[PDB]
Amino acid sequence: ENTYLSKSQQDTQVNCQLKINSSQHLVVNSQTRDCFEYFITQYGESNLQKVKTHFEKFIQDQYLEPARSQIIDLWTRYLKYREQLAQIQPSQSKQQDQNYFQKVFNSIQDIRKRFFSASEIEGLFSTEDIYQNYTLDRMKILEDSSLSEIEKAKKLKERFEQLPEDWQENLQELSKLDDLHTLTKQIKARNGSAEELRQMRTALVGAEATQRLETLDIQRNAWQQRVTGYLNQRDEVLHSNMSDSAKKQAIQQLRQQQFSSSQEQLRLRTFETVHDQGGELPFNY
Amino acid sequence: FVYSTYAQTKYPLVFNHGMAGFNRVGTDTLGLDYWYQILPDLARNGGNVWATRVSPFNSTEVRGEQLAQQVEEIIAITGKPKVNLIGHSHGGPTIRYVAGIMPEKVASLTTIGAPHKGSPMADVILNVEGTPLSGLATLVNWFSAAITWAGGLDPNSYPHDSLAGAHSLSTQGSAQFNAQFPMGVPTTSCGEGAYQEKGIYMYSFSGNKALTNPLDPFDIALTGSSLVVDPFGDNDGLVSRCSAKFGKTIRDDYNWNHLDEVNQVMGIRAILAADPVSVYRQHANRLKLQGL
Ligand SMILES: [Ca+2]
Ligand SMILES: [Cl-]
Repeated sequence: ENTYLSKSQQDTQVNCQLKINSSQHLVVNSQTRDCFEYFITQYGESNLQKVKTHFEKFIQDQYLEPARSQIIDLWTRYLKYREQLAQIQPSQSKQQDQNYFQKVFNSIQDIRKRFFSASEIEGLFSTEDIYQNYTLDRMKILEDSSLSEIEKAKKLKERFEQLPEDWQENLQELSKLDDLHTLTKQIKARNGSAEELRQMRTALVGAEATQRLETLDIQRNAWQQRVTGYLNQRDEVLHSNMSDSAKKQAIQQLRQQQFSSSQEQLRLRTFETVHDQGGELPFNY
Repeated sequence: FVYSTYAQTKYPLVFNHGMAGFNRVGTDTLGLDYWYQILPDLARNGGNVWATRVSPFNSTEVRGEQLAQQVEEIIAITGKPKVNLIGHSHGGPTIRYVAGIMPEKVASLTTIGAPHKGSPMADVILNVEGTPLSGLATLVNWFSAAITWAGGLDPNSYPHDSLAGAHSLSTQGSAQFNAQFPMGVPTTSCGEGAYQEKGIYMYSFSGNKALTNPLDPFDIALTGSSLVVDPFGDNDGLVSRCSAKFGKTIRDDYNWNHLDEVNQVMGIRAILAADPVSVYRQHANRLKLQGL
C-alpha cells in the first residue's frame, strides 16, 4: 500500500469499499465517493497526475473487468467534476439568506447533471443530500417570520419526522448525551423521586448504564464536597493573622492532606482561581 | 443503517467544540450543526460518536471541567474505559485540560486548528496600548458581542465569561496553561510535540489558508483576521500553523480556512482540497488501526 498512499496515509487503510452486484457490475453507493475522496486527499501532498496514477494502479490490482472500466470511467468524470465546481458564480443578495444557500446548492446539482445520471447522482450523493436539504429546509422554516415560534417548532418536528427512519435513529443517537442532560436537569428542577430518574435513565441508557451513572453522581458529590469543605479551611487560613508563607504552608499542608495525587492538585487550582475571584464554582451547567 | 466498519474504533469518538453561536430552537447550535456531516458520516462508517456541548465562551479550565464530566458520563454510558478526544479551535486546550487531570480516561488527543501557542487575534482584542488598532479591536469585539446579544436568553444557558475565554487563547494565557498542561505541546516554536506520553497518543492537523471559496460568507471576515494573525498569512485565518502543531501533525497545510476544518459553511471549500468528512473518516481509521 506504500505505492498507493501519500506520506500522511502511511498509517491507514484504503477506504475503497466498492460494492459489486450479483453479476460483477459496480453498484454506486455512498462509499464509492469515499473511495475517490480517499485518493483525492493526496492532492496537496501530490500533484494531480500522481493522484491519478495511484488511483488507477490501485483499482487495477484490486478489481478486474467489467467493473474496473466503469470505476475509472466514473473516476475521470468525477475529477473533471471536482474542477468544474469552480464554475459557480456568487449571486448578488444578502449572503446570509436561505434563498442563497439553496441557489448555491442548485448550481452544484446542475453541474452534477453534466457528469452523472439520476442513478449515479443518487448513489454518490443521495445520503449526504438528505441531510443537506434537511439543514437548508430548517433555515427557511426559521427565517419564515410569518410563523409563531410555537408553530416553527411544530414544523421543525414535522420536518424531522419526514426523514428516512435511519437518520432519525442516528441523530437521536448523536444527541442522546443532550437528551440525558435535558431530562436530568428538568426532572431535578422540581425535585422528582430517585425512582422517576431511575426509570427515565433505564429508558434512555438502560440499567447497566443507569447504575454506573448513579455511581458517578456519588463520585461527583464527594469531589464537590471535598473542594467545598477545602476552600472553607483555606479561607480560614487566609483570614488568619499569619504571614503569607505561613498561610501558604498551612494551605499546602491542607492540600496534601486531602489531595494527594498531582492530578487532584491541578483540578483544585481550577476551583481555587474561580473562588478567589468570586465566581460560581463549576459543578453544574 | 451503518454500511462499514471503517471508523469502528475500540474507544468512543468524542468531539469537543469551542467558539460558537446562540442556541435557538434549531437542533445542535454548537453540536451536530458544528461538525457539518462529519459525525453522522463517522456514525455510518461503524464509529461510536459523541458530541460534547460545553460553554462556548469561558476559560479553558471551566470548559475543561464541563467537558470532563460529560466524558465520565460517556464512559459510564458506553462502558468503555477510555475515550478518543477530538477538539477544534478552543476545543484543543479544552481536551488537554481533561487529558491533564484524567490521563487514565483519555486514549487519544486530536486537535484541529487549536491555538496552543495562542492566537494573535486574541491578544489584539485585549489590547489597550495600540490606540489605532485597539480601536478597531474594541469595536470588532463590541460587534461580535452584539451578534450573540441578538440571541438573548440562551435555552441551553452556559456560564458566559468571554473575557476569560479571550485571556485563555492569548499568547500569555496559552503559555500559562501550557506550563500546567504541557503534555503534547512543543518546546520549539514551530516543531511537533510528543507523539505519546502517559500512554496517550496525540495528533494535530490544521489548515494554513484564509480564502478557500469566495461563496463562503465568512472568507471575507477570515481574510481580515488573517492579517492580524500573520501578515504573511501562514494560518487558517485565526490560528497560525505553528500554534496548531501538537503531538504528531498528520498534515498542516490543508487548503482549509478555520471553518473549512469543521466543513463550514455548509461544505463550501477550495476547488481542489481534501474533504473534511473523509479526512476525519481517515483519521478515525488510524485510531482504530492503533487499537484506540
Ligand atoms: Ca468555506
Ligand atoms: Cl487539501
